[PDB]
Amino acid sequence: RPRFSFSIAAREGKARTGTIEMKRGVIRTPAFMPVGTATVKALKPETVRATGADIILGNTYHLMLRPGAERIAKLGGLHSFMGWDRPILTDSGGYQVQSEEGVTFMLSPERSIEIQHLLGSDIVMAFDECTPYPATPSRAASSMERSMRWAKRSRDAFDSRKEQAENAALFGIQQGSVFENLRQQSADALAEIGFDGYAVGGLAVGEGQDEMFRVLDFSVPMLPDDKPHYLMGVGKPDDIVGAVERGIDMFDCVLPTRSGRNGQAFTWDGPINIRNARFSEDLKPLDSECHCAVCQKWSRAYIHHLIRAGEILGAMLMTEHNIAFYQQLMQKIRDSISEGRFSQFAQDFRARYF
Amino acid sequence: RPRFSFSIAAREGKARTGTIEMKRGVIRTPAFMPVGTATVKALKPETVRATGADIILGNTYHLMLRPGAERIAKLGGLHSFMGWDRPILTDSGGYQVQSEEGVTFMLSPERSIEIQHLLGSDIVMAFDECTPYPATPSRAASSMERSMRWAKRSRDAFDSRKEQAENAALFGIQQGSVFENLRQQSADALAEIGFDGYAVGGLAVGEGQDEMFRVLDFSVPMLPDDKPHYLMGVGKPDDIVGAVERGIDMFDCVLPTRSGRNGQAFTWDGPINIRNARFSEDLKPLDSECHCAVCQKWSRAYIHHLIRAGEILGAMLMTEHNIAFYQQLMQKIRDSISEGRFSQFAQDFRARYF
Ligand SMILES: O=c1[nH]cnc2c(CCNCC3CCCCC3)c3[nH]c(NCc4cccs4)nc3cc12
Ligand SMILES: O=c1[nH]cnc2c(CCNCC3CCCCC3)c3[nH]c(NCc4cccs4)nc3cc12
Ligand SMILES: [Zn+2]
Ligand SMILES: [Zn+2]
Repeated sequence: RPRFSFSIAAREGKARTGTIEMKRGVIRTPAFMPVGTATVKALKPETVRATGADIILGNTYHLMLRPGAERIAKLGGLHSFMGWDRPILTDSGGYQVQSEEGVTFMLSPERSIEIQHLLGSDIVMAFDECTPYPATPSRAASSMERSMRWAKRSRDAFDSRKEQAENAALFGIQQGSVFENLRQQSADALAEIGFDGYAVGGLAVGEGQDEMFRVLDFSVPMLPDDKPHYLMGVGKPDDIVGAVERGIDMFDCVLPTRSGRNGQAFTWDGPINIRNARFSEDLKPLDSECHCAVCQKWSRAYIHHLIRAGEILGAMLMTEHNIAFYQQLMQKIRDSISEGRFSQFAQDFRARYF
Repeated sequence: RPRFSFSIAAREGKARTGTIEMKRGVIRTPAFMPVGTATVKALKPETVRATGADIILGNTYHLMLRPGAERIAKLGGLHSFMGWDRPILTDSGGYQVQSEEGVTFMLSPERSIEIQHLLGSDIVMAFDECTPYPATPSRAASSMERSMRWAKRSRDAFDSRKEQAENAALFGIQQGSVFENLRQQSADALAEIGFDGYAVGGLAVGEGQDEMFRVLDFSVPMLPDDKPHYLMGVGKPDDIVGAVERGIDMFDCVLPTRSGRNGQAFTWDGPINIRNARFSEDLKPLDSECHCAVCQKWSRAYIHHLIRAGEILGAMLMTEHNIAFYQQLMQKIRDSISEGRFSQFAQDFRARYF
């Protein structure tokens, strides 16, 4: 397999479906990347794979604090440490964490790229600043411009490390808040540097779905068509569907994991909160169509009891179902685009989910 | 399969190995019964089975509080609820929880037997009082005598319920603290009532291993030889080995589960506390010989990090290993008795473990 190859197999409107080939595996797009600490909280890596995940997001910020990037490198890298042998996309650390050098809390672009190398990342994110929302045109500009300088520094750091350059991929991140002109400048700067993939940053930060979609409408076409498009931090099932309708290929969110241990279960009829008394004697599975192991074997009533009781097994089961649900959503999206019926799928999905 | 059949296949001294056949499965003896809430905290039932468990102990006291025995019955019984289709031994509720009728906190022998029926227990424990330690001869006597009256009430309650009598088994529990004469009176009273199996109660309550063993030395021979002998609440690996040397066939303890999530891992070289700094870069498995999935796939260093970080996956992995370790200990015990080399196994085990 190559270091990195993105191929688009089918299209519908702005939506695309295809594959990213990398040395550690193939990634089906549009892709949902479960987020970890633990490939995913409360799941073994084999269970994460069983749900259909092709790639996971590695939480750099946590790992760089403990056990430490250098320690993980000494122990053989994050894949070996965790027991996940497929691709890992690492975050830069820069959302969870100010000067032109970087952020003191020193995390600079060079140190971020180095930490991602030490973990053994397959897809490395450039170090940026997620501009707060709302932002004035001035602040958004200043922020975006710094991020583009940091993007160039990221590129050079990555390229100056042979083993990283030969075996990993590097994504750049577009900024510019909600302003079309800044989004364009950013896209232009990133394409001049050149990356393997392009993220849309600076969204899912308080603006709401209507505004997020409006910005996606003009921002995604600015990115190179022939490279994957990653929407950072998104999101709820309806947000994913709409983003795919606007040309996004990749997603990450802590929602399924977070919400799960919370008691929220995703279903094709919308989310349910399994702690509700209404479920205490409900023998149906979390969702009537879901193919996951949890829906094959346990009832709402059981999981209701476990979550109310604060049982670890409740978190395990809720998380496995919710990650499986997201994977099934991505599979339905891929299949519908492949078959030229994604517009209809989006309409049917929303009709029932809401 | 029969309702209940205990067969002894081999002996060595007072140690025995054999099988209990029941409608839901076969139980290899000497047996370790993992304890639940969740067949075992942090494990799916398939994982519990994978470790080698033939039977689990169902925590009646917790379940009778929530979700409630009647609710579990309405939902199809504990096996269906939990997803464990093999035998379950239910506790009476009476240790975790005073008049001749029962205990108010009303839990009486009749209500205990009824709750165990409602859960769908395979092996039902008579309702007793675990006499506190130390106890004066008077108090121990009075306590034991009440327990024997409660044993008779338990027997009658069980027998008056056709479906329970035909499909489950009933164990009586010997009391009498550390006094040989009271232990004998108790054994005599239980054998007159007649049970399918006999537990040694009133130990592992502060007396220490030397005294526990001294009491076992005279108490177990008082019980019918042809029925299984259950030592309640025991225990640490060395306690299990010594108890088997004294004729015990069955054990339960929360130690492997409890200790595990605590950071204590059992090994053939003794227990280790995986949170110790000494393990932070140790790439060996928890134990060098253990056949469990955890020791096949993850390092000490990884599990060290997970437990220090408070990760659920740390509890999952520690628990699976520790329950597997106990099952491997019971298998080694069974095999060594079957081969007439259990005395040597006990000596070799202790030499290395200590
Ligand atoms: O411009 C951005 N640059 C870089 N990272 C961003 C992130 C982090 C994405 N996942 C982080 C994971 C790394 C591993 C640990 C867990 C997070 C974002 N997350 C969101 N929305 C999240 C939210 C959605 C709804 C409320 S907040 N917008 C984001 C924008 C950016
Ligand atoms: O005479 C007894 N009658 C009935 N139950 C007893 C129990 C409970 C055994 N497992 C309970 C499980 C039921 C499901 C929930 C979890 C417990 C005992 N546990 C101990 N030692 C425990 C201890 C060992 C070391 C310190 S305390 N001695 C016991 C003596 C008796
Ligand atoms: Zn499911
Ligand atoms: Zn092990």
